[PDB]
Amino acid sequence: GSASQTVTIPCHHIRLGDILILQGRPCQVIRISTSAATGQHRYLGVDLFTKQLHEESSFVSNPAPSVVVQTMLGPVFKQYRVLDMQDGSIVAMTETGDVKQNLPVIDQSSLWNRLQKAFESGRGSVRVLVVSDHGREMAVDMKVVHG
Amino acid sequence: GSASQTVTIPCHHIRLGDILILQGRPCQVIRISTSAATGQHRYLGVDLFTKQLHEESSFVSNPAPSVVVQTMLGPVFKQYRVLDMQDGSIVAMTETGDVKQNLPVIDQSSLWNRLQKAFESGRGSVRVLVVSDHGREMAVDMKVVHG
Repeated sequence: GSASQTVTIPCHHIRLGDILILQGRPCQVIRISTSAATGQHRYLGVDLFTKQLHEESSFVSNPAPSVVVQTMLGPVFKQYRVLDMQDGSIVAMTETGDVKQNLPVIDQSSLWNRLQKAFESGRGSVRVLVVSDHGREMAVDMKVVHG
Repeated sequence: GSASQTVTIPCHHIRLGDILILQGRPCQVIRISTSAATGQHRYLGVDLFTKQLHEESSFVSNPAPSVVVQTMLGPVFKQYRVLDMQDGSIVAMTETGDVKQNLPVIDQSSLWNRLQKAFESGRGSVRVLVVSDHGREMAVDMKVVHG
């Protein structure tokens, strides 16, 4: 794994708790403040893998006249099926049938417990949302597909 | 004025109060719910110009494998300078020097009052954020530029 795919988010749609790419790292935002000198917004986040703190200021662009936008980068989440769960890791499958045997689950907002209860009442409708960071994947949220 | 420029917003970055394009109309979101049959998110908003209610469901796309994204459209805000204020309308100027003599200000969260107090303590640093809808422009927020 080299880099990863990113989406561009306008700063007015970013709130505490969102997941941003802060200096190449997937992070959960815990502070938002504003530079008095430049007006850029400044984002303090926790690294999802290493749990270290990082900060990054926003990018200001002038695409059209009278159009000023500030943006940050967000990660593209992948969506895997859950084939099972064994001691803090899961067996997942991608949309093309590629099996991942020991995919880890982050410890955040008791995701393991919500995932387990959803798995035991509807295996086929549960999905994990997965973040990639330089070859390493981790499940960071869950989702139940209706059909 | 024909259409307008739009940005694409991921549904996980949309919260109550955001401004979305709901069925071609600039709207303030007041409900978010989820379709049980499809899993699309459903957005109920108030028309910023006519104050009528509109609803629209999200667009589900499958760009890459294991990548599912839901999006809505947001308006691109323009940024005008304030040359003055006279009875509920302002004289604004665009970044290229085009003057707009009777630009209206929306009545929302007492924007006129915050704008007036900022104008009388720093005319040159105040900006209005402007929404366009089929030729009609309106100021919907304010901003103070540091430099």
